[PDB]
Amino acid sequence: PLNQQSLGLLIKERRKSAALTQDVAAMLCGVTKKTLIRVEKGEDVYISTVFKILDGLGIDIVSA
Amino acid sequence: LETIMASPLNQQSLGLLIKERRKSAALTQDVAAMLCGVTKKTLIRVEKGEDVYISTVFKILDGLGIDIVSA
Repeated sequence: PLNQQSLGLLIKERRKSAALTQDVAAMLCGVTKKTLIRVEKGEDVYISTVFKILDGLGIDIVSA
Repeated sequence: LETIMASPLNQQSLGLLIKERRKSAALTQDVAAMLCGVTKKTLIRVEKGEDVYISTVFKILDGLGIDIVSA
């Protein structure tokens, strides 16, 4: 089960697996690089931002 | 709810998931909010799919025993 930190790590791993820099990923997800960095580090942001990033990187989350 | 869980979550269906889980546990919004350590207003916002900080959502998911995972 995900928490705020492991969600960030998931996003980071998915981004790296897709061979995307933070700049390109940020551009693709429609957020600033700073914001993506915040999210990957597990720092607090609005849920909408997280969904923008999950959507942009093609990461699906579901109920266990 | 069986449609929600059968798909990847978005901001709205997450709220609906929370709502249905709360209802299945026979909890009012007041009691659930108390259990999750948030105000009723905040829980209502989350159930309606309105924007809040992710930490709040995790507080609510934890309090209601809802686990989310990567698909």
